[PDB]
Amino acid sequence: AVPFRRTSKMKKRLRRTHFKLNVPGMTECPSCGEMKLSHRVCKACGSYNGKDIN
Amino acid sequence: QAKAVARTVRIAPRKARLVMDLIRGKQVGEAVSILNLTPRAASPIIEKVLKSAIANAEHNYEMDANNLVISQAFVDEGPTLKRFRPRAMGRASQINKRTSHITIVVSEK
Amino acid sequence: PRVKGGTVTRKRRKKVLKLAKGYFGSKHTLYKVANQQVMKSGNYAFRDRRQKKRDFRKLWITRINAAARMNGLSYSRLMHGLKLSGIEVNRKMLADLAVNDLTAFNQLADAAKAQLN
Amino acid sequence: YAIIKTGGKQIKVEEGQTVYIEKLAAEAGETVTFEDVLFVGGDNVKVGNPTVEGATVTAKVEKQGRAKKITVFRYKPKKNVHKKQGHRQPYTKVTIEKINA
Amino acid sequence: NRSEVRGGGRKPWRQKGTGRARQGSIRSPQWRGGGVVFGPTPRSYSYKLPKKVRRLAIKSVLSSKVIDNNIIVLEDLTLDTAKTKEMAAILKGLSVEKKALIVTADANEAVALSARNIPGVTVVEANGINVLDVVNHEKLLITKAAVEKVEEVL
Amino acid sequence: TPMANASTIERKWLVVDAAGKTLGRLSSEVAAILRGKHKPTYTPHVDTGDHVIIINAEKIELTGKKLTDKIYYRHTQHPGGLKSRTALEMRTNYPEKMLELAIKGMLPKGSLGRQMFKKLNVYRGSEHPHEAQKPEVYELRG
RNA sequence: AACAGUGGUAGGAGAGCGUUCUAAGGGCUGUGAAGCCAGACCGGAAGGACUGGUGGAGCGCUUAGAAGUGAGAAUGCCGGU
RNA sequence: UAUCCUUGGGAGUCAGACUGCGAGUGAUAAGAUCCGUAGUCGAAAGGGAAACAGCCCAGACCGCCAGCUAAGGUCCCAAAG
RNA sequence: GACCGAUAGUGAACCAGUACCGUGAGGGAAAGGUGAAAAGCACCCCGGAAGGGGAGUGAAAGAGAUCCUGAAACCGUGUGCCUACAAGUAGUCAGAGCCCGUUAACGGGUGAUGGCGUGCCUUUUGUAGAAUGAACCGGCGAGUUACGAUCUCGUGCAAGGUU
Repeated sequence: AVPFRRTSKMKKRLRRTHFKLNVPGMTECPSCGEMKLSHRVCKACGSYNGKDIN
Repeated sequence: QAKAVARTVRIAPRKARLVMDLIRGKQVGEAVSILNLTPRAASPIIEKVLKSAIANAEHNYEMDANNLVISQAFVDEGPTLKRFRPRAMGRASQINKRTSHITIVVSEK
Repeated sequence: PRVKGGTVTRKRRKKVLKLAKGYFGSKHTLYKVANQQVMKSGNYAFRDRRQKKRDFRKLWITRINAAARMNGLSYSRLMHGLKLSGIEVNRKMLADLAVNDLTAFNQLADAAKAQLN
Repeated sequence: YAIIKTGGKQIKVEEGQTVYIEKLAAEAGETVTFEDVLFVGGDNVKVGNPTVEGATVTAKVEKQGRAKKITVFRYKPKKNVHKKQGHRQPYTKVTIEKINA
Repeated sequence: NRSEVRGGGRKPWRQKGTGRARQGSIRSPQWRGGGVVFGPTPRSYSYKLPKKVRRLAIKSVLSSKVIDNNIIVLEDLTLDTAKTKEMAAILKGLSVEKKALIVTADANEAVALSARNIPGVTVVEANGINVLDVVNHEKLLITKAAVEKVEEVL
Repeated sequence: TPMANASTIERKWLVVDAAGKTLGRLSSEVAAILRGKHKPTYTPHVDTGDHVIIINAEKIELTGKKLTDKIYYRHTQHPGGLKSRTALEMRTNYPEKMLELAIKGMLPKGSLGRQMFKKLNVYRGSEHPHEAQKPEVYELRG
């Protein structure tokens, strides 16, 4: 229940390969496009199917 | 080819590299949208320093912002605050509160 | 008087660390493990300096054996015939050179075949 | 070409070739000669038994020096035994002038 | 010493139960701020030689001075006043450049007062001659009146 | 001064017929040919051998009572899983690997040995599908 | 010159390298001292150069003489990670 | 080619192990104990015995891409019928 | 003063018997250096501020407030050569291919593949040990002095040496 030996740098760096985050799924709005999220109402001018709700 | 630094903003460097990896290499206009659509905690700070670099390029060198791309986007580490937390049976383990330096360089493509 | 003495320690350690360049991982960074690796490497170098003389002759003999077998002989019979005939004092190294560039190797082979009878 | 016997070794030589051999006598700019040709090749094979009568190779001396440094270190595990020693080995540099026969 | 350092006699912790090197006083030679084992101690450095050896040494030094023509013998050596200009003029008049001892016999006060500011010269009485200043001064001035005393004592 | 070789090698294709030959009395010279001990330009770290193709693998033969004596064990990694099959059924059903096992047994171990084994070809029957390489006959010394 | 010899623990004997201070004498630095960092130099070893960068005021040589005289291990002490 | 006297007596050492030969104790057993005698290890690397302190051959000043042999070996792994 | 020079020298070069610990007697730290002179950054730009980029002072601003020099462990960014069929005390000897050019030298970097190869110290008759010790890096850390015996060497003088 206690590590037998210390961990080197190669093993640490190898294990961290999948610890990362991806880009968001985003697209611009037809009116005053501001590169909002897909299937969401934008907060400045990404007017979802009409007016810009917020 | 202007730059901007943060210098001892209170955040752990390992958690800021996670976003600075995302932002590096892209084009300046696209960069801000990704930065303010990401839900992490370092995004407002990185966005502020990037805006400062763009403004430096605009005023001091008359370089225009329709071409800029991000060339250097590293994160360093700064001084540490050491605290304590009492455990069972009078033990008093140790706690670290880390800090980081943030640097961004913008260049004309 | 009191004597402090730090620069001597730093120099003496940096010499070993510069001697251990190219090693894997921490063996090129920390003093204690680099020292041990350097000493082992010295021992190995001595032993292998003897062994390389041991192992080049084997390759020489194998190539001579192949070339002699191409002619209808063995290495042992060819060597006996050469030493028995006109005392050719050519070693094995020049024999291999003459093998890889032959038609001069064959002449010595018939010279030995003549005396083998 | 020819096969000669210099030092405690055997060398194979041709025109214009530069050779590194064991320390001979001294002095540069001199024209040393070897007289132990064992085999003259080329187009007129002259095998010798044990040498080629009336043969000699002339060469020119142009440098004397010492090879690169080697450090010899040995030790025994436990027992507290160490030893260090340095070594540089002298040589002589020559160029082949004319192969007689 | 280890026992002179202002510090503690009690021991910092127990010898068993906890994993730690057994330690007594926090003022032991290995601790940061402990005592110095051995080290400099107040003492004397002088010693003595038999008298005939001393006589031989002084004779040898002031006889080897003669070989190199480094002895000048004078007469009288009177100064009217204690000016430092006069001594410098006199020294220049005798081709003296480096250090130079001056030996008299009568304990002159004008000679002692002058030449005591010149950064190379040294004035001594006939009884005060010893090995170091003779071998450390190149030229050696001396008066005949002092010569008699020197060669009459030994 | 001795001449090593690299990327200057030349290979050839040899056909060997195994009709009445003994199992282990030809799989040793075949191994020697595979490694490349018969060339004066042999080099221990370069694999200067050449390809061989063996036909009529069904006609090899043993001596004594080896047709029922020899046994081939291939324990897997599970407990109690030690399989076995005798040499007679090995020849009647799997001649190719019967020869390949011996040839591989008389070869060095490591990456070079695995490449040298890669350059072998064993067939049953009398015909081989390699006529584009234009192979030639080889008569083993025996 | 000619012959002979050169594994080594406890241990005996011999010859040497570096550090700090003192004495002699001699000489070097703001046109760049010490320290620090590189390199493809030299010596049988312990060691010693040279060149470039940094630094921003000291430092070396020869012959003697003194010693708080050389670190990889003590479940060693202190600090940083 | 030695021993032998003196001095520094300057030292260190006082549970040795296994193999061959001759004995004791003991089931007449021991990788057991205890003696006499030769060797090696200790404090000895290199070749052989698959690996293998004490077994067989043999004693490492340093360099060489030279030659002859010892114990042991010559179908392939792996030098040579 | 052939004494120390900030882990040294007093426990204390700094608001030290202080801060902390104990009911009490009592125990007892860490912490020096901008520049010759504050001449200690008016003004402009990003930012809620902190912090920056210019412009200025200065011999120096990489000298900007724990501000002389600034090593190692530790953490990162870019790039020349290798790496997804391989069994490794991580080296050493042999060796192609590729990229470079030196205190010019039978040069420098990386290395597909082949041979050989059970860390260091301590203690034992005997250890790769499944016998003991060390997370790593840096600093500190152990045969001295005084007074008596005895021997060799160098002197001085000798049947007389020496206060």
